[PDB]
Amino acid sequence: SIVMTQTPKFLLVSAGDRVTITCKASQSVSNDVAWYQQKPGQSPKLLIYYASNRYTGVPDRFTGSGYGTDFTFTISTVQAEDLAVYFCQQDYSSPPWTFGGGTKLEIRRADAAPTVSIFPPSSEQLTSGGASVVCFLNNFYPKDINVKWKIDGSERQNGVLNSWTDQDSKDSTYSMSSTLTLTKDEYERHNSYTCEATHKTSTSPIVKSFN
Amino acid sequence: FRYNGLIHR
Amino acid sequence: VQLKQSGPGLVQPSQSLSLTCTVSGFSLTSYGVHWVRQPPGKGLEWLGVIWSGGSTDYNAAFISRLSIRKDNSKSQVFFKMNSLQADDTAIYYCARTFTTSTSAWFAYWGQGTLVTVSAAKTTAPSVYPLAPVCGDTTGSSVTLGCLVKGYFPEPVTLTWNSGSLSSGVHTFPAVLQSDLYTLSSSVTVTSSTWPSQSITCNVAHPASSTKVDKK
Amino acid sequence: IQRTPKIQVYSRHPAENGKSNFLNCYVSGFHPSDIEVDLLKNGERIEKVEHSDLSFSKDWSFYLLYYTEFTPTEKDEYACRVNHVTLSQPKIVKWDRDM
Amino acid sequence: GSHSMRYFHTSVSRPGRGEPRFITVGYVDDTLFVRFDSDAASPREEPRAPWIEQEGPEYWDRETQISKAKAQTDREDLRTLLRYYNQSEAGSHTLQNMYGCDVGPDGRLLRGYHQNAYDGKDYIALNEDLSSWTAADTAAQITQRKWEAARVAEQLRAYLEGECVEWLRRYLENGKETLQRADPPKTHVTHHPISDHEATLRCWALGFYPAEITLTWQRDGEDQTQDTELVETRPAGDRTFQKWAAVVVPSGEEQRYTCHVQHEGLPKPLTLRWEP
Repeated sequence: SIVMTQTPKFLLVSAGDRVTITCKASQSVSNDVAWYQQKPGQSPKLLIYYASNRYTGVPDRFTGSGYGTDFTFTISTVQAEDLAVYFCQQDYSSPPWTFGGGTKLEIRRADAAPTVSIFPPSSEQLTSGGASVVCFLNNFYPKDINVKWKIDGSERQNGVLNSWTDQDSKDSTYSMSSTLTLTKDEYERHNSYTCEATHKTSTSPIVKSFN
Repeated sequence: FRYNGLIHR
Repeated sequence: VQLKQSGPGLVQPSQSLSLTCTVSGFSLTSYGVHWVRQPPGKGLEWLGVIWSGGSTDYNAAFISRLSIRKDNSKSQVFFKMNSLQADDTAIYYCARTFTTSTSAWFAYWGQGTLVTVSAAKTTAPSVYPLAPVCGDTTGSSVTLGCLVKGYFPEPVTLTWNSGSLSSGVHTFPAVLQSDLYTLSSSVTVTSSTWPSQSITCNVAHPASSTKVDKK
Repeated sequence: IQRTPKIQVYSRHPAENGKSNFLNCYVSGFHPSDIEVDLLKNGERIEKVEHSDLSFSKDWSFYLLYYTEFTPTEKDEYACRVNHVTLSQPKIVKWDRDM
Repeated sequence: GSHSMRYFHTSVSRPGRGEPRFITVGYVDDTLFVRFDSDAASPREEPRAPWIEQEGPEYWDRETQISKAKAQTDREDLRTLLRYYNQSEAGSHTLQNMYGCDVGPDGRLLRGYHQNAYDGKDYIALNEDLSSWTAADTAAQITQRKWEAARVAEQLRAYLEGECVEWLRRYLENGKETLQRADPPKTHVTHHPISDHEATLRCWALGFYPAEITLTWQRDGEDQTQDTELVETRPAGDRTFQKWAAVVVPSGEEQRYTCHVQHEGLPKPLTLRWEP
């Protein structure tokens, strides 16, 4: 029941940096702290144990320190692979053994331009009834991006669904998917479906269309 | 029967 | 040394959650298996443990509704939580400390079981393949997609050619709309590998026991 | 490190009212070793306390057995009061013949 | 008919209350035969079994002084770890140790161990080979170099493979009427109606030795492990142990679920049932 206060909640930095986290306990814990790395879709992996001891197979770049109330985690060299949610834990108290809030490690990279791709609705969905025009936005920095659906010059904003991917463990870039959920009756009404999006890199939006 | 070589840590 | 978890991914409100964590590489009669949950996008919460001797420790806020039991012979550990509610929707991992000691730092963890507390019934996905324009405007590189629509509950696993290529692949997370999820993915290869060679997306929705391969 | 004890209050031989029997209180799983344990006869502390020698398990958790000769009746209520560094208030656990 | 001989050591630092408390206890299987408490009128290795008090005065002197000295080695070991971990002087810390030999049915050793733990968490253990060390933390690695240069693991291999076996053997022949006497469990089934259909059917197993027992409930041959609550095996006090397993069965179905017991004291495993 010892409240473990993790700081900061968010941490954005470029590759090859020295970043610090701080887990402060409400009550004294004689070196009974653990440190984990939870990559998206994956389980938390034990980085460090007993405050300062590196777990087997964990590299030298990940180093922990502290005793009693104050505890810190520091990364020697920040890499694209290190991107995850970092947590801490206490094991000194009685059975409910608390965890820290978490530290979302986001990374800095050079602001790249996206690669737009417009996908016509498949012959299979148009059989079932539905008709969704999907447009992908790939390999870009930063995360913030605006999408605009237009049909023959007529803007459609209602019924649009958007999904962003986790920052890549390779190139630190981002990717987005825009869907236009419509019926066959609504689809057979028009011929030209255009796809355009606004980004920090270019003033004029990247145009992608079909018939 | 005990072991008697309890060498310091 | 492994922990293989299995169990239902959707529970109706006020009902139980029976889970199974099947261990290997170590004897059950020696080590202690813990149970820690994680609400989506939130911190971790230790729920309970079953010790070597059959003794147990439960997170007090759970003691009546929680029950952990184990079959030492069959290397299995069961987690039954009665009368589930919205606040219990999370991923359930079973974990173990490096040694026999009553330590709580977890060296080994399960893959987790995503449980969804909902009265909304299971729905199977409708997967359709997404290929570019009729005309060849590919040049040197081309991008292909695979949309997953109207499925429930989460998750769905999507790989391309059983995982042979994993270089230029992106899977966009699902979005909920009217108790339904819609997912998508994208691959980026050279014009030398398509349509000259074969490419297919491997969709699996186990909650609806769906296993589909579309090209 | 601090781990709370796991109490168990049972009899040596099955339930037979008036028969000479023993009242056991198996406290196990606690750490550190410092544990205050007392047995109770209808809420009143029994002075005839006798306990085992401090041994630990393969998970390094300690265990002690506090035992005393008792005469089970119908109207009498027997419990066991445990106190540990982890314990906020003394853990009183009532005895059940079906348990 | 596989047996064992283990020694337990507890050394807890009590600052202000004088000097640390040392409690060392010897066991054969599940039978406590020797004990030593640092705080005693005149501390000595005391007999707790009738077969061990048979041993000669020269035996009791040796055994006593080893524990008397272990306590002092542990008292220093505590101060050594206080420096290693750079922790408070006034703090109360625990030093745990256990070494022993697991012997087979025909008298030869299979498992040997020398593991110890500071403050309830593992420190350094002797691996199955009896020649290697595994340190838990970085301070446990200081003891590693010390014990790898002083070849501490060698003498232990000689003790565990040699004298540990020779004596566990002597003790097995000494008190056979209490050690090799396999106690079968006095078993029965208790019915708890609850209310109407759901009823708890408890399976009792009392008066068995050793502590190793397997209790299961079976509905037409299917293990009901998921729906069975099992208490940890507990000591009765009279040299024997007890354990129960219970299941919630609906009314009418009461004559399907069967109880199964597995123990050394039994020749063939029993398939007992509830009988009104």
